[PDB]
Amino acid sequence: MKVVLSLGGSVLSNESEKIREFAKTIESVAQQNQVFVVVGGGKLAREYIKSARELGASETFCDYIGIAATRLNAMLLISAIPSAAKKVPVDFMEAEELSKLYRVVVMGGTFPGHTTDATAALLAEFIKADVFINATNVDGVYSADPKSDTSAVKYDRLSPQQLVEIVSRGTNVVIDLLAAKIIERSKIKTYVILGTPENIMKAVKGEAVGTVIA
Amino acid sequence: MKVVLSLGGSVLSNESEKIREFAKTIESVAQQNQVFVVVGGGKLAREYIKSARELGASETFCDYIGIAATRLNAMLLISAIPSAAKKVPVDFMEAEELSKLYRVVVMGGTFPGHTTDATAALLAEFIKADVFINATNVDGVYSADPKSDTSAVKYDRLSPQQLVEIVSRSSGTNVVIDLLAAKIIERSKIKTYVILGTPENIMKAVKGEAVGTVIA
Amino acid sequence: MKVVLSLGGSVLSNESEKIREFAKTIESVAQQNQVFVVVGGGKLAREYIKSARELGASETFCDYIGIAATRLNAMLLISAIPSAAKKVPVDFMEAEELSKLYRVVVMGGTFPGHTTDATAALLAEFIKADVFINATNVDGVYSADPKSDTSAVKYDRLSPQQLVEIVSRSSGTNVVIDLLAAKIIERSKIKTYVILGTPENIMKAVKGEAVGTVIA
Amino acid sequence: MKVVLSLGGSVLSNESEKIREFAKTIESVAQQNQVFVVVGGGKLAREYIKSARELGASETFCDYIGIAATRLNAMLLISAIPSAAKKVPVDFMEAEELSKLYRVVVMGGTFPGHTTDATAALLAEFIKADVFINATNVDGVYSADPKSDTSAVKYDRLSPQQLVEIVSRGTNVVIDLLAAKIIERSKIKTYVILGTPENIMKAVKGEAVGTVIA
Repeated sequence: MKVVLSLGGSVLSNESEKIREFAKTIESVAQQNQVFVVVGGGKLAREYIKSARELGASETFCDYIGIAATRLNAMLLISAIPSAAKKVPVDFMEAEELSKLYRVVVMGGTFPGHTTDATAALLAEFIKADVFINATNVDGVYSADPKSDTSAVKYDRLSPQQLVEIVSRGTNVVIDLLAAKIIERSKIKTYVILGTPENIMKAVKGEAVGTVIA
Repeated sequence: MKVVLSLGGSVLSNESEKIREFAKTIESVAQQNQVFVVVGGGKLAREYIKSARELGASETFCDYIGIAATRLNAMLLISAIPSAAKKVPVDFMEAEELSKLYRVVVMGGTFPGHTTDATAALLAEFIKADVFINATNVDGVYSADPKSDTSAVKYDRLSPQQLVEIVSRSSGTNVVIDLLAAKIIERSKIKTYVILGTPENIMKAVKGEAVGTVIA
Repeated sequence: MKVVLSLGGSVLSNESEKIREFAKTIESVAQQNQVFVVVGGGKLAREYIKSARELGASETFCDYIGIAATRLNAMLLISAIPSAAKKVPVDFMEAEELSKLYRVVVMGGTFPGHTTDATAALLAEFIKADVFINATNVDGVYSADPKSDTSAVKYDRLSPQQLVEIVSRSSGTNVVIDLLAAKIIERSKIKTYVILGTPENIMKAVKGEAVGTVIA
Repeated sequence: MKVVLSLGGSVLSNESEKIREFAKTIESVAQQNQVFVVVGGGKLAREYIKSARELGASETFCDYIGIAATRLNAMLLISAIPSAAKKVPVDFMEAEELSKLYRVVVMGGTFPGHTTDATAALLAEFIKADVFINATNVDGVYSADPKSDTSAVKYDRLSPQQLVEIVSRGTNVVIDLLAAKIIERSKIKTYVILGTPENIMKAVKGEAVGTVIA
């Protein structure tokens, strides 16, 4: 009922119809429940940090650029969902404050550090979330020897401790180590899924999608 | 084992890391098998045709610019995969010729007409492909109309004839696959996939699993 | 000596080297003088507003996204110039406050309304600027209508009142400078330039020379 | 009367109205005379080579990508000019062949090597051009201590030999050394100018713009 959804980089980079698709799902879940959405920087952030590093930015300043970019993507998503707070919170208190007036709150990053997965895990904990749904571009958590290679299946369920070990332990991560550690501390039922309207809906409805962690 | 992969527009528009991610998958599949890749115009083509129309191009000339663009994207992808033919074929005979010396061939468009899905369907048929993997930005083929709800969903498998019917009635999330592509798939009787184009799904589709919409 | 520079949309959309080229010029001007820079939304804003409108945003909310975008471009530019305030000011008081600690201040938009030219004209007036340099993608202010021939040309100098008249009649290559910008320039009586935004021209305009259209 | 025009990188990167502006001028010059146009890679080439290097391309392959990109920009320009050969020549013979049927020929690069200025200088020589107009983003050739800095004026005229010395001897070049050497050999009246419809027209009409070299 208290959902933290995490939309990573790649997972909806500025395509009008796909964004409409995601928002519609989020709106649906919001009719029944209380949704927090953390968007990531996507192409936008990657691009700009790249360019900003190229121009000789401090890592801290890069960090700011990144957050900015997340906030922008977040704005874009908010356009699409009418029940969302039109304000992009800049911290969790703000995010929770807004949760008292709105069924959907949508934020980018906060602290200039580790990102999105970790950020949303922190948020889930902070607000005592019912379910942390981490919508990524892969289907779940995958074996030692992961990736898009041949020696690979996902784990349909996992313990926190298992997940920690698995990421303790290119290209994209996914789930961050600190995110996992945070999930272990928080004892919050997590999903790691292929981020599509259907799967998100399924995860909300407490079913077998991707990798359940509890 | 003979794979035709289709990477459409949107599906990797010039992001260094994402391209590295796609190449690495294609290279993996190429270690075991024989891969053809057909890239589309993406932002680049859309952008350039848009501008070219704005300046008063003939549709035929827009067509050329489009192919141009596809070929450029294709070159970009080839940088990333070391086992690819450094030539971008300009026709299927070339594409097949190159397939005899390389495990990966990557091409843009050919005939100035219907595109990418159809082009790659044609290529599959031409070379008698084992599997046509159509990596799009949606998850599979979708239901009646369609529009976003729970009772609207993808079809986990389909017959060619079914798929034809599905994209024979519209004129609309089913903006992918093309009608002529589907017709071509029906004629060719080649096992097709319609999937969300990610390295994982592509790998899964190669390994003959449940992804998106399987068509056979 | 107090320079307001205006970099509009198009004028440096995220190309690493071109940005390095602009920064280096701004840093040069900053060695001797006091520089304010107002960047615009470019592709980024156009793109995002386009998408945001498509999704059914209020115009006010589009406005915010636009400002957002400008601010992001501005951040990008700041990476490039080491003598700039690492904060992007969100209003002119901030912008002037920061001008007391830094030789270069770089800002996006402020009020959700008319943009960049007007914004920078306002800023010039606010801080009593010595020179407002409006670096656009055209060469100066242009003649009757206008349309491309030899007898249609730029005006090498102008009075404020003249400029007002020139952009008081249209409703169209004179899509730059804004009407309110011109009105503001007239009120402020601040020496303005309207130029093709290149490092050379900017440097020339700073050094008080014949570039584009001088307005005084 | 036989004009080689050189449009570099930056000088018209895909803006519909500015491209219309350039084409209109080129069309005008073509009413009276015989125009060759060499376009460069601009953002497009820079971007793609960047990405292609990033992905581990050979320098030769980069070279091809670059030419491709030039050819594309060239296509775009041709749309805008009706009296142009709809074919983008891939070599000078082709380029001259087409000159026999068309008043405007527009090409990208040819040999995978030094570029645009040099390419167009070569072309001018090859076809015995009347005037090589090199439309750049700076106003002319500038002093020892050039660039957008304070110790700088342009040279309103120059000898070939002078120009060679000057570039013998960031950021953008401009005029290439080999281009200058080629201009010296060819003894072809050259212009180095700020690439705008007006200046191009002026240069064609044999007037004082930028840096004349003869």
